[PDB]
Amino acid sequence: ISEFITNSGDRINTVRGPITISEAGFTLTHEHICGSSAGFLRAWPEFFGSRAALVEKAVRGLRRARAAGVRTIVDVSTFDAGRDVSLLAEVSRAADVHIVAATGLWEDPPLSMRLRSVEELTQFFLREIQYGIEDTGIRAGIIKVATQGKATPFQELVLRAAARASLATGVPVTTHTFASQRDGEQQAAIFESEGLSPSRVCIGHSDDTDDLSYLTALAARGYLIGLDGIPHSAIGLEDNASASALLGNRSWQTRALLIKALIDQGYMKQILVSNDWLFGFSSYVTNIMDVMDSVNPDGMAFIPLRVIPFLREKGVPQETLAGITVTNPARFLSPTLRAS
Amino acid sequence: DRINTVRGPITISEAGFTLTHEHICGSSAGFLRAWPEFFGSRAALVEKAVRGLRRARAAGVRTIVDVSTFDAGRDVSLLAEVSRAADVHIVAATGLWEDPPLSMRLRSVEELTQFFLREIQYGIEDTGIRAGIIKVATQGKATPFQELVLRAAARASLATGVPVTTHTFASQRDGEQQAAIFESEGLSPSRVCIGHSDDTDDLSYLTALAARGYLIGLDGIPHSAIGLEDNASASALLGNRSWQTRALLIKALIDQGYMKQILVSNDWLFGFSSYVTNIMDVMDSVNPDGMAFIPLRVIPFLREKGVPQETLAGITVTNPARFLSPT
Ligand SMILES: C[C@H]1O[C@H](C)CC(O)(O)O1
Ligand SMILES: C[C@H]1O[C@H](C)CC(O)(O)O1
Ligand SMILES: [Zn+2]
Ligand SMILES: [Zn+2]
Ligand SMILES: [Zn+2]
Ligand SMILES: [Zn+2]
Repeated sequence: ISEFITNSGDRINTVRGPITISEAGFTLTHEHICGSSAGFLRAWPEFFGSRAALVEKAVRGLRRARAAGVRTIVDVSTFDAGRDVSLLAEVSRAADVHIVAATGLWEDPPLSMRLRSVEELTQFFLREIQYGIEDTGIRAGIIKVATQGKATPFQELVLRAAARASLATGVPVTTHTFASQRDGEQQAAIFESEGLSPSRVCIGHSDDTDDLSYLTALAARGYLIGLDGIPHSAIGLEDNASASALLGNRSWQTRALLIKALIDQGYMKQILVSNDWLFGFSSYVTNIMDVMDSVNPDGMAFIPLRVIPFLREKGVPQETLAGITVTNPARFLSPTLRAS
Repeated sequence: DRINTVRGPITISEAGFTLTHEHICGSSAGFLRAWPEFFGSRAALVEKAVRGLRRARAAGVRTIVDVSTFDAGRDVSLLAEVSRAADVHIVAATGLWEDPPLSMRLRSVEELTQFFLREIQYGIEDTGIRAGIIKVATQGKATPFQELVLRAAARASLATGVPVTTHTFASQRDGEQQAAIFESEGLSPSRVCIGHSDDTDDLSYLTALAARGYLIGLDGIPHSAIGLEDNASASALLGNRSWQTRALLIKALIDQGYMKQILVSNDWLFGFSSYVTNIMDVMDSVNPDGMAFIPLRVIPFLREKGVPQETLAGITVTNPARFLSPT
């Protein structure tokens, strides 16, 4: 009964305020409006044409995803990935797509973050969840962390601060990995040493690897498996070294068949799916957004328009795919009880 | 005849006593807006900076050059607020310092030139405030990216006439490589201040650069961890050379004939998030005068050493005006 009720119930924080779990609907759990650096969009909007051009591009892309069935995206851009929650709020209002914002730290923390203690980082993550991001009053609904191989000492502090902020607030944790180095195993160990439940943790970029034994072992432990870069592929771009390095030479079909593989092995309840798409991208080579748009014009609509029909004709039931894209994110994003 | 400040253009005569290398807040891009509680609050940081700049004003300072770049967390709206409430002119900087994020590190020399030009010719962010100086940095031999920054800085200077000021590891003679790259872009040494030059005792390094026409930034005079020997992080940052040793380098360059090429400053801050947490309190504990240290302590020290008042006025008024005036 309660799956049909939207006018009441517990709530998820978005850039427009709280929404009921029922209102979240079809949710992409790992996306970006703009992948940049702190302060960069405000200091150099002409890099993106203009701020107005970036807004219009993102609103059009979100409307395309909405027409394909998407109702919510989780923008997992952190402070150091150039998250501008005022941009997120504007595009969310114009496109009528819910956007959950993130705290945490990604791969490019400045000195003012890298010098901080685990206790200090915990306070910063709590600030963005409990008080608001900058002076906007927009509260983060997820904590994003990253490793690229064995964690640096600072990344260990970030992982522990994320776990502590998660336990204190009930909001979940989502991660960036070098999946080929099995990063999720060390991340899980650090999280478990802090007492975090695996059901509150998504191990991301997990479709970057073909090692099913690594994925199934984490899923068996209760971790959520983020198969979040399905359209990332440089097939056809083999002469472009920067695009090939970023997007890989594995096909979207290969990535999508990892979804089916985990389903077939009984782990559908542990899967989250996304595009890891962007509408602007300044933290890499200059032409990269144009290159990416050239091989995936559907943008964030790729999951509903391409991956769902592909898996359905492979025999995955529609209700299973709805469970992965609607119910699984709702359980993940719903805040659990705070500790104590 | 005009210099851009955070309150708009001023004439050269209005700059007066100028501190050429200072910071309202040494931070990181976006950090002051995302975590103002690190500084107590934004309001507390404003009040502290206004109290400190008012003290420097009472000691005779009329202008400071805030050489915080984008990646040092420059917030020009903060600079404007503090400048207005302390009635001290503040010149803002473009360029890049020692902590550029990916969105900067991945850019070409052409792209960096466009960004520096934007901040000088159009404005910083959406504020309309235009930079009056370009700040660059090396820490020993330049990285490939720092070479691009130095070249883009030279190109932006040649297009606008605003000068270039540098951060160096003086002990590794970085001013020589900076000079070489600047001259390979056709930049005139008289448009360049080689900063942190008081961090070294090698007078022959400094006089050779000045004999080539460079301005010499003796800009960290109160930086000293004397008395803080049990503090490893403060000692590493501030050094164990005394302020008197640094100040006597001013006299030495005057005595060697370079008074017209010396720029003096404190390299002080009112907030500081890019190092260890307690560093601002530690620094305030040994230099409560803050930015007033140059006028209150260094000027009388040099006067009693025999430096004429006209020479000290030339260093603190004439040289910054000549340096900051766009060519
Ligand atoms: C900023 C964004 O760009 C990449 C495509 C992937 C990421 O998720 O690591 O972050
Ligand atoms: C004092 C110390 O922090 C400042 C932000 C910059 C510096 O490089 O001048 O050194
Ligand atoms: Zn990532
Ligand atoms: Zn991502
Ligand atoms: Zn410096
Ligand atoms: Zn400085």
